[PDB]
Amino acid sequence: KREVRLMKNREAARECRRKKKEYVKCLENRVAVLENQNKTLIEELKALKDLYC
Amino acid sequence: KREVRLMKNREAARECRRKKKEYVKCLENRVAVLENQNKTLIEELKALKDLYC
Amino acid sequence: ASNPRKFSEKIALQKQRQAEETAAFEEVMMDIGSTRLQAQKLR
Amino acid sequence: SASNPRKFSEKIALQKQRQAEETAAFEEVMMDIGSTRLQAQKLR
DNA sequence: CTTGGCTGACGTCAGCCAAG
DNA sequence: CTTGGCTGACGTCAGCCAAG
Repeated sequence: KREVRLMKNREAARECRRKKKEYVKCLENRVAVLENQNKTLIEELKALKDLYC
Repeated sequence: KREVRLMKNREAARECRRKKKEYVKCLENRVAVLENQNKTLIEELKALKDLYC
Repeated sequence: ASNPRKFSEKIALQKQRQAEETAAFEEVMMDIGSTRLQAQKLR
Repeated sequence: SASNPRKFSEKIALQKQRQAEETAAFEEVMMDIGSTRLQAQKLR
């Protein structure tokens, strides 16, 4: 019973660390994308002010 | 040295995990901020769209 | 819901929100020229 | 590995730095937005 | 009211790499 | 050439909680 419980959790721990790794990489990727969109919207809004001023 | 090495390593492991936890919360926080910033810039750009036809 | 427990649910939420913004972001940028032409119409 | 450090402390400090920059510029474009809406009155 | 499935947190081993 | 400081990845223990 012990050997079974250990093997199941040991195998279920690897998939847990994998999902966390992917989740962190997801946040980093989403930060980079939102950063670029932020820079573009700022640059254009600043240009849209110049367009009418 | 092993009894000292293990103690130093397991103590430098807690702080390592603590910094990662702080780093993830940092990413999640930064994501939320970039979310509100981008959404604000989008609406403001749409405001100048309606205002200037 | 807003703060899931499973990592799979967290990833799904982040990709959902990212898709919505990108869809909205690529709409604002899509027809900027239409607004840029309005100025030439006003000047 | 310059923009992508190894130490988490360096990573956190980097994200803090960028967040400060992004917010600083954002608090500028949205600040004097009122002066732009006043220029609109001249047209109509 | 239990359970099984995930996750948080732990300690240990192994490897990278600036600092010696 | 070492070493010490950090981190990746492993397995194990304990606890939370929607699913029963």
